[PDB]
Amino acid sequence: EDAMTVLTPLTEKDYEGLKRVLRSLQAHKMAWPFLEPVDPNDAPDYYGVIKEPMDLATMEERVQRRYYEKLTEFVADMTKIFDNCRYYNPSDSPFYQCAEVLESFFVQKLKGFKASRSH
Ligand SMILES: CC(=O)Nc1ccc(CN2CCOCC2)cc1
Repeated sequence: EDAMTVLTPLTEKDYEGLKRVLRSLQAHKMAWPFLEPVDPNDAPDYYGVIKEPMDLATMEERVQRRYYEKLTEFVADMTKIFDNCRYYNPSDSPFYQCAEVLESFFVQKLKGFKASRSH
């Protein structure tokens, strides 16, 4: 990551952009498994294996409360969603496929956000 991403504080204008990025992911057709925390009734062994769970509703709460100080911290939480999914599920599962698709989409939107900060 470049120096702006790591070290430039998130301004109010930056936060409006983060809200838009998040809403785009929440509206994606392949985002359904990630919208809310993993349901322990459906996955009884999940919280024993995955030590730092993450989901898009937890990220929305954090954005609203201005939890993030630097872009790198927002990117780290998002990346945790996808990394947790690829570690827990096998490579041939529909969950794994959704992570592949949605991470690619996130990278496209994140590049757009970074461009709009510098110009
Ligand atoms: C985002 C995420 O990883 N979700 C998730 C949801 C349920 C399970 C539990 N299993 C999966 C396949 O077998 C039936 C139930 C595992 C992972």
